Amino acid sequence: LQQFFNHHMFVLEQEEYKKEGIIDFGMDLQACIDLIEKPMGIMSILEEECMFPKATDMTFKAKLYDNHLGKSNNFQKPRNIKGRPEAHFALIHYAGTVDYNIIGWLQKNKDPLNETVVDLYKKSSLKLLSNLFAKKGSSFQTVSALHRENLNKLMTNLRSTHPHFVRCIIPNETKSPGVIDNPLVMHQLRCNGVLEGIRICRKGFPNRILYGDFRQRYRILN
Amino acid sequence: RFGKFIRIHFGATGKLASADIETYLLEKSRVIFQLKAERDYHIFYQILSNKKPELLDMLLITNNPYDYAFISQGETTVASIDDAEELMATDNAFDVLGFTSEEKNSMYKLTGAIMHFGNMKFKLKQREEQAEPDGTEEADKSAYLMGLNSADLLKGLCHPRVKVGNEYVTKGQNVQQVMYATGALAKAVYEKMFNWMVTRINTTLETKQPRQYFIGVLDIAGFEIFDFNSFEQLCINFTNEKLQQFFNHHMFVLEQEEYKKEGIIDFGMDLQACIDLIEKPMGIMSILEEECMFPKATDMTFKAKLYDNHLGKSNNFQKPRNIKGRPEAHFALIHYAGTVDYNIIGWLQKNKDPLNETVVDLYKKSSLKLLSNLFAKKGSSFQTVSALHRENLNKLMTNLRSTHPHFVRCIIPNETKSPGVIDNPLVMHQLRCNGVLEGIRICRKGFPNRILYGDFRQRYRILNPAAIPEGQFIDSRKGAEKLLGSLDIDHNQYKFGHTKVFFKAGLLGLLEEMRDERLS
Amino acid sequence: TTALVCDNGSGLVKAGFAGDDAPRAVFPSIVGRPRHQGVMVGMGQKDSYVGDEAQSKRGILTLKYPIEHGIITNWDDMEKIWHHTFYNELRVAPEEHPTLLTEAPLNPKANREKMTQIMFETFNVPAMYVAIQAVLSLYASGRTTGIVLDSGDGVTHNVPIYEGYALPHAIMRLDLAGRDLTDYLMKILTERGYSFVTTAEREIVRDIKEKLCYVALDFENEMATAASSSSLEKSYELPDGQVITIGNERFRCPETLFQPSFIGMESAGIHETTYNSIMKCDIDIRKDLYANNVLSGGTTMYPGIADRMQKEITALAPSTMKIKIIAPPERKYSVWIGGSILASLSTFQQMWISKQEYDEAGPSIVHRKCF
Ligand SMILES: Nc1ncnc2c1ncn2[C@@H]1O[C@H](COP(=O)(O)OP(=O)(O)O)[C@@H](O)[C@H]1O
Ligand SMILES: [Mg+2]
Repeated sequence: LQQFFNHHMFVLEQEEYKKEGIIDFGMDLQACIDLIEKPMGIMSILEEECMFPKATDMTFKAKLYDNHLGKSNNFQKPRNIKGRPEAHFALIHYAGTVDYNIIGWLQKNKDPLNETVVDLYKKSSLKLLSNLFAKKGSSFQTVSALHRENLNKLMTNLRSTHPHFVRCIIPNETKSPGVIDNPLVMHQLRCNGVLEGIRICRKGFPNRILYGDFRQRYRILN
Repeated sequence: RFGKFIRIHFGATGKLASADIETYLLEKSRVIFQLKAERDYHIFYQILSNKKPELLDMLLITNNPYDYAFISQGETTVASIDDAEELMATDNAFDVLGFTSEEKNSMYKLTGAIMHFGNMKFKLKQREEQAEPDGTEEADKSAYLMGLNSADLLKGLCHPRVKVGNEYVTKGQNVQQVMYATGALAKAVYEKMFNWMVTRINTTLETKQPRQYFIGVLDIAGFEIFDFNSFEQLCINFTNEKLQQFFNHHMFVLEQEEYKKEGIIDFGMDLQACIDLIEKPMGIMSILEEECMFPKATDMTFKAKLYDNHLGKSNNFQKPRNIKGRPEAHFALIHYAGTVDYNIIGWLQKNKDPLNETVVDLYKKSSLKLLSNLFAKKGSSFQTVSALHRENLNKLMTNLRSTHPHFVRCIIPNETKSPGVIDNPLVMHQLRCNGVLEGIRICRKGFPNRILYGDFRQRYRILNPAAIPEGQFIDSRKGAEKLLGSLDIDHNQYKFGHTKVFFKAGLLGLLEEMRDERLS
Repeated sequence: TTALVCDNGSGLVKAGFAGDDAPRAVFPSIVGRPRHQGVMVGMGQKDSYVGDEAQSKRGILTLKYPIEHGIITNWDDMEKIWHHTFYNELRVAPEEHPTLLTEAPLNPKANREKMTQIMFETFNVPAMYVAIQAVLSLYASGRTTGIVLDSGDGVTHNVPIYEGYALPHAIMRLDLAGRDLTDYLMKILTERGYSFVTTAEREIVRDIKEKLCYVALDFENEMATAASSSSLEKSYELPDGQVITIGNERFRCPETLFQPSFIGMESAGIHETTYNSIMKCDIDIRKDLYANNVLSGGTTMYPGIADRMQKEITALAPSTMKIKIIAPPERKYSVWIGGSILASLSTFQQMWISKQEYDEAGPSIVHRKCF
């Protein structure tokens, strides 16, 4: 979604800069998606890691360190501060260095759709008869794969539209007057992607001043 | 011997909620090693008393303090104390409190379980080193008293099994290390039982009010200077030394606050060097700890090493003068109480705490209270009384640095609970042993004479006035500047401020030697 | 801080913190490259299996020892052994930890200096030390005096120490040790019919050596017994089956410690290099050395080497002199445990070779006042 924001800002900022006569910003995020979406990426390595006979989660971390430690700039070893329980790899997203825990991804990644039980779901006299009514992945389709397809379908639904973003944040734990706790607003500054669109416009010229506006206020300068 | 710490816990806006205790520094060597002018803790003497015969039948005790090895190195009994009165205290506290009735049996089971440890011979095998108990009657009585097995205790004391890599290996021992093991397990289980009992009394003392922001009150033993200052006495002396170190910094922040209010080296450094001699590595507690690790290091070798490392190298450390026929003195530390000698002999035996691990496993397996009591690594086989003193004192310190002190001193008049026959050696000795004379002399290095300007004019304008009396017609800062401009006193003697004026110790008697010339 | 008492070893590597009974990480010092291809794709196997991970995958590896006889012969392997030791077995970064290494007597100077280069340059230890592997087994044994017999897996050295002063001249170093005994048991199990040429079963026959072998009290009497009787024919189960029945090849492997003429070693046994090491000392300190003969090292853990050693060293000594052998049942790890005594001493804090003391004087700082 933030990747759609960066291109969508770049086309508008490009429109004003071509009106005035004055690398894409989405590339700033693209590498992280390059680490995640593309084959030989972390979701793909997690998907194919299941297919092996005896591949445990420790073998999966060994394979991620085999493929991406130093090969890709986003992927980096996890520092653990303040007594986190365990951290196994870190991705510097647009929010920054974000660790992860491998343990148990191979159990939750799997979605083997048992076909004959789906046939018995069709045969049963209930709502399910109406609910459950080159092939790909009859025995090996994973939560990462349907996440990839549903996210691509949301994307191609969203690339056919024109966005108008709204952000919305909570003050603190209490539905309260002005006792706003700045760790929460500084954290949801980066988690909502607000600080990103703050810093993307800084790489161009954000100071958009009119000439007569520069003369009614800042001719006083010199 | 130990320290009390009674937190009277409050609420949010000062309403008494609860109270808890967490005692510090129960002396292990006091349990094992007793000086002839000293005694053990009272519980063993209570069971040795014939006040309750059911414990004597129960614990297989021979009615005699002289008989047992723990209770014969020291004194059996002294005047002004009665053992049946001590048991009269404990059965009153044991009959009604928060606990059940079985633990009243269990605590006595553990004390009389300590008693049968040390009598075991642990004879050396022929042409070997491993000490085999062949005289196994008394540790059999122990294993009946605890609930441990009879043979497993003897095998575990004789052959401690340790974990290497994955697979266990046993080591042997000699007679010496197994005697330090059978003392070390006793002192460890006694201190953990006593801390457990502090938690059991804490279960009674805690009530379900919301506990917040305690105003807790600690008690501790006094910095005591005998003719036989030993490592036991070092365990008191360095503790109260560190408490006095907290006092010097705590005075310095307050005196700094008033002197920065008025506009006028740290004092803790005055004590720091002594702690530098004791706490820091290559210090006397550290040299005593590493002295044990050598193969053949006796106490004479330890004194030779202390003289090698600190004679002249550190200003505190100095050779012991012996006056008035002290028995023997081996090194002297000028503490805040002054030159304090010490006796090396026997520190290496009482310093040791080798916690025998497989016997702790058998302590876990036994069906008693102990199953609940005894349930990068450091010092599995080399942990010492000095090390746990260092850690418990540091934990008391970081408990105490999170608080704000308000000191109370309390002294005895003399030996008799008496009217005014106070014997001045005792008050002069507890003047320095309580650290009172230190805080007396620390404030003297600044300006202690804290006099207000109008207070300097209502009383000491009489010293050198003008031709007109007081009247309150000059502002009191200038009304005292008019005074000090004619007292013939140099600038280095006083320091001028804003709200008050201060003077060095030795001036408010100079404010009356010429005033008696005025009042002649 | 805490100091790590490492031990390079020769067939086992033990590493633990100063302040423990036993070392926290004991594993063989092997580095195995995989010989075969790997038809399964995506398995992601490493180019170098090291340590105890390479003890479970032995039937596919070419196991190599980076320490042949005391000396490190391949440093690119020994760096992997140390890296696996700190990062995987102990899981501590050595940046904030001193490190006590233990190196045998009479090693090459370049071995000790190169070891110091690998410790300061690569791992960046703040202050390491290199201590003599026989003296630490005198710390652990609780003796101030006495000849110590550190029969390691790699090399066997008979250092004497009197009143804490080691005697440099009397130190006897013998190449014959547990590795060469394992090669000789590979040599004499072929005499029965069970072939062992692949180094992967080097760990099989050594395990036989751990279980079955024992030093016999007499040799010609036991060779007169095992050739006629069958009470010594003891079997063993290999990891596939075909249980093997070792008879007179049982006490004949560890006898090569006492008869080096079995494998063409010129020298006398370690029951006589001990005696030549005591006779090399002065003729007044010998009385404490005959009483305080220490045994240490994994190779000394045979059942009955403390009685055969005492029988032979009593047969060589003057018979009016008391013979006692101090061998606690932690013979193998006694080189480490005294190291856990060594780095835990407060007086040892001046002995560390600091990095500031290293960079001023280069790698030759080890043979100066700091050792
Ligand atoms: N219980 C045992 N009985 C006989 N031989 C043993 C035993 N344990 C170890 N060894 C032999 O001793 C060697 C391992 O001992 P160790 O002292 O750890 O060697 P290193 O010091 O070189 O690591 C191996 O060659 C092994 O076969
Ligand atoms: Mg060794």
